Amino acid sequence: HPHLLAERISRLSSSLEKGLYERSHAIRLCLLAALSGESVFLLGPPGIAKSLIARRLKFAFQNARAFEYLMTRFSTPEEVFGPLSERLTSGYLPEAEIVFLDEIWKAGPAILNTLLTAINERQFRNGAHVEKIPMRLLVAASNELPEADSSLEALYDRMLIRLWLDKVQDKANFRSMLTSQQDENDNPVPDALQVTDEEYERWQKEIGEITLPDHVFELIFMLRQQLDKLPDAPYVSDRRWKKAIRLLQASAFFSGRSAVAPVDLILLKDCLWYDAQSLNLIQQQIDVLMTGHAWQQQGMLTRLGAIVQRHLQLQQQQSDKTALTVIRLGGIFSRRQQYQLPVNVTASTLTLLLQKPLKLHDMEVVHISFERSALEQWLSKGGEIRGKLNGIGFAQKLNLEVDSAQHLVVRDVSLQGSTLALPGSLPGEIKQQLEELESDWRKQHALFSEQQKCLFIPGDWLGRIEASLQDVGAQIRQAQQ
Amino acid sequence: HPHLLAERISRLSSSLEKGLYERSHAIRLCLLAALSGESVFLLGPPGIAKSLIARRLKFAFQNARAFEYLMTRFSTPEEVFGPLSERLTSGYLPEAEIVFLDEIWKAGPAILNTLLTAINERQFRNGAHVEKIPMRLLVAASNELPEADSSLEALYDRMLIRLWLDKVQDKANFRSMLTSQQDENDNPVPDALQVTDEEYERWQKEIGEITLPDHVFELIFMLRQQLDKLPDAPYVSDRRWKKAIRLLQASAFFSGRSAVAPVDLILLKDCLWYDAQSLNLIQQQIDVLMTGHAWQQQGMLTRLGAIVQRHLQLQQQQSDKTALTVIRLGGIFSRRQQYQLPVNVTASTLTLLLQKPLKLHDMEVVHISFERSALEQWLSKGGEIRGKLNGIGFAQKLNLEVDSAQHLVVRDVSLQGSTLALPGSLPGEIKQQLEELESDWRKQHALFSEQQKCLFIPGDWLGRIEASLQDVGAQIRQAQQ
Ligand SMILES: Nc1ncnc2c1ncn2[C@@H]1O[C@H](COP(=O)(O)OP(=O)(O)O)[C@@H](O)[C@H]1O
Repeated sequence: HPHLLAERISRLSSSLEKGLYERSHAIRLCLLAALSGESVFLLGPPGIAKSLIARRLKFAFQNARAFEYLMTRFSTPEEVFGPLSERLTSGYLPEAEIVFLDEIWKAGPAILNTLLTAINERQFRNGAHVEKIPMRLLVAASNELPEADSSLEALYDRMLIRLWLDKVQDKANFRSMLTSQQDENDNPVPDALQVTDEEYERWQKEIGEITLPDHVFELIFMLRQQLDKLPDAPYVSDRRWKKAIRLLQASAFFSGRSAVAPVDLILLKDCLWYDAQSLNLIQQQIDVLMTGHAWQQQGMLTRLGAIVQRHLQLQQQQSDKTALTVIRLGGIFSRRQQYQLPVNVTASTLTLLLQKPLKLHDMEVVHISFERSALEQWLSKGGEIRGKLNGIGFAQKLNLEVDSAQHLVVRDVSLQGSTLALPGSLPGEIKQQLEELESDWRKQHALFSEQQKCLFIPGDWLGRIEASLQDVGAQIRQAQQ
Repeated sequence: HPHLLAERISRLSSSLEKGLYERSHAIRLCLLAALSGESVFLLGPPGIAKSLIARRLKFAFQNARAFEYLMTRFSTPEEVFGPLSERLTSGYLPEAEIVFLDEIWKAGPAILNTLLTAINERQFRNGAHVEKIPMRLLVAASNELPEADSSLEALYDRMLIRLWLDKVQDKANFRSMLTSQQDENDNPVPDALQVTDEEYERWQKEIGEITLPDHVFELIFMLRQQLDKLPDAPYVSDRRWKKAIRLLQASAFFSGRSAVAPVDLILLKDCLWYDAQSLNLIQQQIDVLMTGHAWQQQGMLTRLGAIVQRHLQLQQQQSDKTALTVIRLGGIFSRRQQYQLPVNVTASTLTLLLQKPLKLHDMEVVHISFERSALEQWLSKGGEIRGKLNGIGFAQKLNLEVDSAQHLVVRDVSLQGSTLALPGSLPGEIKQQLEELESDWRKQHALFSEQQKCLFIPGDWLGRIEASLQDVGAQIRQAQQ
């Protein structure tokens, strides 16, 4: 039953995207906050699809009412909630579900005071007796930012999601967007994908029952302590941490999961900043946290580097056991041609060890790697050979010659000998530590290879999380060759 | 059938012009917006007849209702849409077609909030259920301009056409305007030029079916990115780009065309600016765009350079046939002055070839161009000469001296000689590639000589487009001499 819920949500948000290109993040975040009882805020220039998203999410329900209002500097509370006779609230806000308030940073003093009571209590001071407000989604958009010392900051600190919308930049997505024929006032949502009023009241209780894994708490508490030490980092109140969990628990609820997923921390990039200065700071700390401490990205880099350094140190010590013998070949040719090892070596960019280290190019080296396509030509036609040092840099020229006992002597600027050799086919101490680190990478990759189908995750984040996991796997499989 | 539609529209706008002088540009823009479902804004001092054009476009239909209301500082929404009893909207706005609202920049906050929902959704609330509004033309005149940080900018950013009206300036037009015997309250439009209600509903669906050519999309995306890089350029929202396509597609629909024509971009000069400061900036960027990349004006300039670069490559190979003999000018001077060829060369930025190429400024060169105004000064007064390389970059300094054989030796960093030469007075490969580019100019000129009969295009723009096409054609005919 929980597995079939992720399929119904994927089909509901698909019809909402039809008509607004490059706006999937501004629609999927509003649908999750509407089904969980959270708010959302938008910011940007007027004309980047900020009022249509408030009139589009109402079609996904069966008993929703829209309310598009524009707050002015001379607005009165009697024109927002309804004029009194006790207040005629026929189709306004106390009985509505999805309301829209544009330019909220300029309303009257009594208007903002009544909006704070309808959020923490979902009630209203309608005359004498109070009544509940079935508000499911609270969206607000504007253009500029409020003052640093004013009463408008009380509502900004209470809103959870802070969406950062902007104009389009891609050229391919602007072709069909410029000449679109889809109407924005029809009903693109089918009647089979709209939830009922009974399912909404039941889902509000099962969100709080999501367990909190111990591995997830290690990432939430670490991000809180990191922002406290940075002076340029914005301050986050205790209310924001409690309201953010309800958003992450609701994301895993509609994705076929029962616990808080570690990948759900990506949505925290729109719930910590407050201005344009802290926008690039929150997205930078999360990108390092998700690619450094989430699936133990940096935790394995500091462990694999010690294994490779220990492996290369043991290979340059036991080089006297395995040498390098070059076999001859028949045929009729002037220059004495040489043939490499047959099935013993098959790689193209193999590495060659050495006994006594030398100072080549005014620097030390512990291993020299050659090219298989370039080694076969020098051993047959002759000439000069080019090879890099320490696996980095360009293929510099070396003074490599042939030995009387069929070896590879490397000469330097002091006419010193250095017989090359190939590494044998892994010590027991290195293999014991390599299998334990490789098994930990498969366990972390198994968790990511099951929760990546989350609909509430942007597409640009999958290009960096997967690239950070494949980079470690491509390096750990090279030392075991 | 589509060809006969342009003749009926030309006769409809001609009857509406009778009675108003120097107002042809305002009537043509309001007629196209009325048949496409757009809006229009006027601005001017009281007395230039701003409310007469609203009562004039209603005679072009058969079932149209007028509404002329004066918005004041104490206006109420009940006196505009209709007083409630459920609202008595008998002949007002929810059931009207062409409405007029003068001095819209002073209404109450409840009036502006109801006008925003009657444009995007074409509906209006009536207590419980709602109803559609058969609005065909939205016009509103004023006198002053709104504030920079106010709530009145929400409606201004949604309007498309921004007309700039002014008092009369011509003396001949003012004499016949005061003594005009034509009545402004009669029906000058014949019964044969009035469209029916069935033809209007069918035309609103065929406008969205106009195809968007690939060459037209290159002009819209380039103009969008050009205004973003200029700080003084006004910001254009994404809503303005989408609403502008409906205006351009409607212009080509009533002109005998089935696709979007590049000449229709001239109407964008009154749909981007917002004040008197940005009025001269929008008309300047479009004038360069319509005379640069519209009919491939500059597009053939960057392609002709590749032919000249290939032509100069073959001329420098056979430069040993015709050298460059410099004659000695008459008069006894201290330094041996030199003089170029007389009538044989008259260009200001002529090019000079060379035999053996040299590595000047760490790069190769095949032709060096010198300025005629700067060559006569260096060869007569001495000093240092400055010349660019490959026709690009800045005029760098070169080590040019005089030769004993009356030539020009170019010295470099290795003290190497190089005798310069000039191209003489056409290969088969260059002629084949030149006829392909020259044929493209005739194809672009044939398109302009067929769609210039558009009535919605002003006459002053045709004087600069033809002058820009002849400049490109006059340059391509010079290399073939
Ligand atoms: N980025 C966008 N992609 C697709 N459509 C857009 C975009 N921005 C605006 N629109 C279209 O413009 C219309 C009006 O948008 P509007 O409500 O004025 O936006 P805002 O509320 O941000 O000013 C909408 O119907 C929407 O379809």
